[PDB]
Amino acid sequence: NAMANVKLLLPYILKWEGGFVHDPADAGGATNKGVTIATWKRVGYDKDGDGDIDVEDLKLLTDDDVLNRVLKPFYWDRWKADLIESQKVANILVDWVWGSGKYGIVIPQRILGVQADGIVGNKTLQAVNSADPDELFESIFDARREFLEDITARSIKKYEDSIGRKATERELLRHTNKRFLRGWLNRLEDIRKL
Repeated sequence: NAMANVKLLLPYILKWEGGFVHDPADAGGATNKGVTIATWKRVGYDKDGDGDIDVEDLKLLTDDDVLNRVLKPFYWDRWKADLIESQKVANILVDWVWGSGKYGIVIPQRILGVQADGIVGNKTLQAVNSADPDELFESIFDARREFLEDITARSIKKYEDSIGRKATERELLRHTNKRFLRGWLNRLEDIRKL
């Protein structure tokens, strides 16, 4: 009867939004900044029903403030993830909403065969927990790959339609979601490893 725990998702969110790593204490404990794949409200995000939580820069808050004031109330609890019994299922659903907003509810609702109304009610939660956790995680993972590829293909199409010709690779990396796709997919793959 173990429930998913938001605390286990937090390090993953912080890792990729911040790009920080810390030296251990006896080396001086320096915070070092490197590869960053920040997705908060950035990945084809639909803000409808998100509560309008914003901060100037997540990197300037404590871990506890990110957890208690942003991630748990507005994202984790939006999936009622305290009632999701599979940690990995909760992780991948909540992270989808973190990056993409309402899409991270409505697409899973379609996968689950429940009304895709963007509200996680009892029927949606029942469907999540009734599913085999491994099967459901993989189906969500398939759909998240599909989503990232789809918003990238559409971004490329919009741009090429606008310029009236095929874009160069340089143009696509400057002007479209192709810029972000590698990082988005790599960050997604990393969620399997929690």
